[PDB]
Amino acid sequence: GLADALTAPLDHKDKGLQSLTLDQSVRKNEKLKLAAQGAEKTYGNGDSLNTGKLKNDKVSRFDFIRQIEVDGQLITLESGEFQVYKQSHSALTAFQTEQIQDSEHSGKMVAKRQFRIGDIAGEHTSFDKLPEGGRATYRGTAFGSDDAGGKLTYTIDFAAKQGNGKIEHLKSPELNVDLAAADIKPDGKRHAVISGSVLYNQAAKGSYSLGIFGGKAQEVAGSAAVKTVNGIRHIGLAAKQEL
Amino acid sequence: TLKPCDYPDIKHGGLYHENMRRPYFPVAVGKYYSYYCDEHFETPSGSYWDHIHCTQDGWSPAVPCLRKCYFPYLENGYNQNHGRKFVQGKSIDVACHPGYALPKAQTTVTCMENGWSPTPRCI
Repeated sequence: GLADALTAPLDHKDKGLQSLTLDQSVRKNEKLKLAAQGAEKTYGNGDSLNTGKLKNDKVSRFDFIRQIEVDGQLITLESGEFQVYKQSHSALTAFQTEQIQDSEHSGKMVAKRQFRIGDIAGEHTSFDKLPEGGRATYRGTAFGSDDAGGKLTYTIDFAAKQGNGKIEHLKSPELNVDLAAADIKPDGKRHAVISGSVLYNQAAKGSYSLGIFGGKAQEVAGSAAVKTVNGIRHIGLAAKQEL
Repeated sequence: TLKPCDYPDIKHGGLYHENMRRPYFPVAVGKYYSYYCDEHFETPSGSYWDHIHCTQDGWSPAVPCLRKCYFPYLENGYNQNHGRKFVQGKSIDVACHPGYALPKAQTTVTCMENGWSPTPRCI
């Protein structure tokens, strides 16, 4: 239900995650206009996105237009597909660009394809409220440009406050990376966060960032950056425990 | 031994996922992070976002966010450069209509960090 997400307001009866604050998806004085199934809505840095109407453990797809006010007029910067991955206590956004503004002329749109991770939000797990011991296994999706079929496996030893994972089944082989052993550290607001190295053929290709979401640390959500023969590639990460 | 990189103070921009990245600084040489540029500012590649790299000499690019000036429409001037984009430091001449001129006998404008200097206007 893509149209309801843009038109219908916030309702507590809808499946979680109900709301998502668009911060890293929309810059301060820029506008992001989303359109799907005849519906249309504009945002808004700090504006809420009704994720509640969207289906869980799936990629929700919308058409996007990114604009900026130049001389009191909204000029298009980039356009393409806006992706939203929903889970119970977490959710994340991604952008697949199809058209961008010409380097030399504003108002002239050129065909360029860039994939980037937007926001990673939800009900953050407190570092001070994490389980004192035990091992948790997280299973979910890893998704890049033109591929949402990747399968993510992540493991957290709560006694050691350390995590390790793996990405599999992505079409691009260089993206099926290992999420190296990394320490869970407290955030500025004291949220449980994990950041470590990304490896392909036991060589460092980038970094990964994850946030622990849910009261009982039910989920993990974040992203990874991988160096490939054709450039730096971004992977959206989201996994959950057994319900 | 190589000097690690402390948190990058990206002027006129910042790092994406700041909350998750900040507790792990200083970072080793070779580490790279996706960053953004604020309104009117661009990355050396011409986008609003790119990647900053921790090298032997420090953060690369050294100037991650450069100013981008969009040439305005001149009400009483020639509009050959109307809507053209210019990187920070580049200079362009302002051709005004007969009887009109840039205030205080000026003809050339330059893209600064603040924007166009002086303001491109005819009379």
